[PDB]
Amino acid sequence: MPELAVQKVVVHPLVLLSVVDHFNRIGKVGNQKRVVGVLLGSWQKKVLDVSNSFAVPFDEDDKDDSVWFLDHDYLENMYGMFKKVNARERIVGWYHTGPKLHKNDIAINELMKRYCPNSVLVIIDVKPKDGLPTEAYISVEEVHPTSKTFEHVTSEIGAEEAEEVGVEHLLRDIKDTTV
Amino acid sequence: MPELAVQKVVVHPLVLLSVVDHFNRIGKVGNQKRVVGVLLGSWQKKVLDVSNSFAVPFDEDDKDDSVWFLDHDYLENMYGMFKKVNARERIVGWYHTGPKLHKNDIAINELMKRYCPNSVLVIIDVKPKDGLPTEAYISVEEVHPTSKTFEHVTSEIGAEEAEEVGVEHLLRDIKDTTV
Repeated sequence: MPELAVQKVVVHPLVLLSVVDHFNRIGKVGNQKRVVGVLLGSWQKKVLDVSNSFAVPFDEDDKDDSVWFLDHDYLENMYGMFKKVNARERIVGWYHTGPKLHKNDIAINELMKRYCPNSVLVIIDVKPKDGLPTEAYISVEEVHPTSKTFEHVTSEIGAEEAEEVGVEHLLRDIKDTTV
Repeated sequence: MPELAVQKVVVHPLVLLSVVDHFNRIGKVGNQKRVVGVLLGSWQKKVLDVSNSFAVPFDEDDKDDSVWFLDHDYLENMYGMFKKVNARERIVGWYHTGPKLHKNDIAINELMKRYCPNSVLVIIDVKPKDGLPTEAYISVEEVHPTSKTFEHVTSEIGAEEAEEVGVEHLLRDIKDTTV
């Protein structure tokens, strides 16, 4: 029985910023709920490089979250859109804003595995005063009625140097207000 | 004859980061050319708040840039996609990575004005060691065979405080490598 296909997840700053920003922006218009999205990137050495992301319409019943939907058409359409403009990136997994694993995450991940068999879920912490921004997981089968569970994958916010200096330069740029 | 509809453009950090990141990422796979995209946001007080953006497929002939195309279907489709997930944002204009105005920018802007009559163009400086990240423009008519020209609009990287602390927190998070 083979080890994980992914042993580390590097989430690029833009992804974190995107996800946190999107989450806070929907929060201002009354978002009551976690955000779910797709992660795009590339794999090198059992290391997953998460370079991009996009939120997807997602609903889940707040009484029984076995009732949940993601439009895979939306995700495929968005991904196709992205492919037209972006440097080669692949669906490498998905994200949600957590804060923790939800019961239906295994099922969501099973839908995501349609697009990436070694789908990694990253919970992205969007709480301002939290953490360790990312927590990565890969679904793992536990044989007994065989069961699926998330196994933690080492994950970090990571950036190539030129990319971090771009972020550093970003922060030096900023003026307040705002609305 | 009335003054500009927009007198200041606040570009949010995520937009700059997105645009610079996208540009550098396509650069690594041999992008030879400026990136063009759409800006989304909202207007308050002749102040345009640019909160989001997306690149669009764009081609322009390098001999005669009167030959250029943007798929407005792509832009409408992407915008509709975004509307499904995002807090209310509108097409408020467009961007390109410059470094300077191109001859066909007035024409591009005319296409963008289909979506936003008071379209603002923002040239986003993606050069690492440059600047003043943004330069905003609004097309203005000069009556004589009446002519269109870009007028500079005050523009800044701007963030609400909570949003800047999120960026500050981003930079404190980052690890090197990278690839």
